[PDB]
Amino acid sequence: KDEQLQQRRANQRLGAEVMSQRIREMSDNDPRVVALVIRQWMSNDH
Amino acid sequence: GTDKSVILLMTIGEDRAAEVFKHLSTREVQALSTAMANVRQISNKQLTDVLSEFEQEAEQFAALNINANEYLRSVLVKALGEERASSLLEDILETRDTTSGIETLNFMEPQSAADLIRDEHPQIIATILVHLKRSQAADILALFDERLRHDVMLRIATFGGVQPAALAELTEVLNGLLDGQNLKRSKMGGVRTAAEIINLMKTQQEEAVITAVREFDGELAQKIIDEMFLFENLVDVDDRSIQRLLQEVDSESLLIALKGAEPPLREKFLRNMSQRAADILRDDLANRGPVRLSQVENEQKAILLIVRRLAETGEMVIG
Amino acid sequence: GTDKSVILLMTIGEDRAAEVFKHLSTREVQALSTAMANVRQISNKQLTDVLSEFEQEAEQFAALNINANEYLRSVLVKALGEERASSLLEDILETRDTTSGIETLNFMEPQSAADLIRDEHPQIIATILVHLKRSQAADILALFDERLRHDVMLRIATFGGVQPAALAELTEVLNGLLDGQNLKRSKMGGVRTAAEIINLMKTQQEEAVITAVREFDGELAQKIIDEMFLFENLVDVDDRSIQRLLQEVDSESLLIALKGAEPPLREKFLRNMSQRAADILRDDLANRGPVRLSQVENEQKAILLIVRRLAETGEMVIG
Amino acid sequence: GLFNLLRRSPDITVGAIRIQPYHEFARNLPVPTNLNLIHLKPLRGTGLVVFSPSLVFIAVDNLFGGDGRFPTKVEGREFTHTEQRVINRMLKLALEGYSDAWKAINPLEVEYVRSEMQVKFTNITTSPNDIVVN
Repeated sequence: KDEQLQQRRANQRLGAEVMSQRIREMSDNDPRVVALVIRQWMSNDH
Repeated sequence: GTDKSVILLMTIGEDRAAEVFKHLSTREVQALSTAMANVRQISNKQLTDVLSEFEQEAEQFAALNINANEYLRSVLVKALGEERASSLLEDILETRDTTSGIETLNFMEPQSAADLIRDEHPQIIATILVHLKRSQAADILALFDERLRHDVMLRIATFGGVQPAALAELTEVLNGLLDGQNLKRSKMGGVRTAAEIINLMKTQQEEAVITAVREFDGELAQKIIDEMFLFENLVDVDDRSIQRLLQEVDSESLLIALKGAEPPLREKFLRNMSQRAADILRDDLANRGPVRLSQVENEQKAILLIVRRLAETGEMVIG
Repeated sequence: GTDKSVILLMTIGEDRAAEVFKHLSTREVQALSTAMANVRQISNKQLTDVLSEFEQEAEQFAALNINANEYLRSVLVKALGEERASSLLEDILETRDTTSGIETLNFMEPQSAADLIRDEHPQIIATILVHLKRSQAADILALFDERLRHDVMLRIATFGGVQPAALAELTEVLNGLLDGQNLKRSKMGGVRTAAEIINLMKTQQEEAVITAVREFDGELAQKIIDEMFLFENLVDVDDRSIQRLLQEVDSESLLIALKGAEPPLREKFLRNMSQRAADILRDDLANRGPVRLSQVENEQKAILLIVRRLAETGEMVIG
Repeated sequence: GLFNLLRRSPDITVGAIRIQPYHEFARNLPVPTNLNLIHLKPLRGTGLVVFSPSLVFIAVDNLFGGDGRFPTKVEGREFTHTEQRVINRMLKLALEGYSDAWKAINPLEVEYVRSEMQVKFTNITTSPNDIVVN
């Protein structure tokens, strides 16, 4: 079980590291779109 | 969703988060700054699921939000003109008003605000000014007596912060005064309109009104005269008039003015000189690099003044 | 879980436990210090099961807690500016208040606290000071009369500890005074705002207000003048003005100032001298090692003062 | 009360009580000055609380980000709505303190009914030669 948990953690830490790189390219493409989406998320949270 | 957004902003980086905050509203920016440093939660699955759902929820945000205000401004500029584009942009901006009356004070005319807050205590004036837009505050102090101006400026220099109760009291007071009052004085007809009106009447009445304005104020008369003939009707000037005016136009100043002019205007103005002179002017224009519009505008103004003087003398015509 | 945490801290080591305590709250640190030395329990299975459950309970703590405040500070700095970042950080810090009124006393303005505790017994003043933040206490004593200042400092030197009942009595008394009182005087508009307001009005009013401020206090006028033109608008200075100012700028001082300047500013300022001079300046900048910002700031201030003097004389322009 | 409000340390010195005709009190007052007609029920009549321009100037300066660095300047300037609200806030504490002080000897309730800026609007004395305690 420990090995499976370690493999899952490595995949999470690899795809998230890829995800963090992915979110940077998108925000550089459109910085205001991310802020608008965040504001919409907060508005829907109400 | 706000906690997830704060976590994503924290994981993105300082520069990206700063840019997003600069592209975010005040309340949203404050909430994001508070929540991120306050309590941060990371979920192995829930955060990833939420991020995936957000990334797949719509493609609409990426395009419309990428260019919304710039496209509208460009459309307004290209549609009618610079003067009408400014009015359209002002109306669009005024469509989004402000709740607290203190900010509503900077949409008022400078003199109305100066008259409204002249009698107030100098510290209250100072408090209004740092909350008011800087440009407006400068105009207000310009209209203020020199003693009050110096006193309020000194208070501005050594400001020490307001009690929240006093600020709320001023806010509610100022709201009760401006929310009832109409706050959008429509300004239709300045000097462009006056020049257009003048240009369509008889010559004798034209000279009578311009000399009357000059008697009232020479600067207004000169501004009216400049708005009378802009640097766009030169295409309608006769070839003989262009040739006559070419004798008094400096080559460098003419080239600077025609660097940003329309190609049709340059072609029309290049048919009055010699072929060698036209080739030299074309070569100089091609070799001339980009320059600030401040000097080109001055050169065009000088050329227009020379042309107007020649026409007034009686050695030029139009067609 | 606290006993297990204490056992883990004890088994970790002195340095790791000290770092954790430095990254831990006062109550938590005290509880961990007391429990670990008080009664320590080690379980062959239960402790291992609890440790495994804690290590597998979430991955959220490792990331968000790794960098939360630093990321928020960087985002605030990059978003609007250093001046706005300071206000945002102050608001974020003030979001977490203090229960006991003694600590709430250091969030008050120094003069308000000095007026509040001036009439108190000198020993009570001294007790408040060692519980108050050192920076605040120093300001309070600065505002205090010299006799009271010396007396309170002497009491501070030879302090001998308070009875818990007296400390609790002072705490409850001080709470009843500050908890009711508003404790967040919002300071909007200092000298940056005053300089911005001044910069947007007419030149005659500008000189009138600056000379009035100088009459009131020369230091405030000089600070306003320095905030008027920061070391970032030099990119908007004309090339002729830059060349004229280069004749009075020392090469070493200019290089020191431009060591930390933006590459665009260095490129703009390198187009006014000779090609050999530009190459020499570039080589000196490349060969120059990192230096403290204290001297670079002084060099930039001297350069800005020289430029401002040249502009005031009438031998420089902007664009 | 002033310490609680202004977040500063005031000292109040009580002057000698003056028993004088009302027109002496009126003429000694400056113009303009905030006058606060108050009802000390069940006592029939109408008392007056007079706040000097200097005091309201000091209070407004302290509340609105001022360390009282500059000298107070009064040139017949009137009181705006914000100044009136600040004076109302001060007068609430003043009336509470006065009622509490009277409570020890004779329990009275103090009601604020009206505020004015000139002297000719109050006329709490049937005749200007009536005697008042200041």
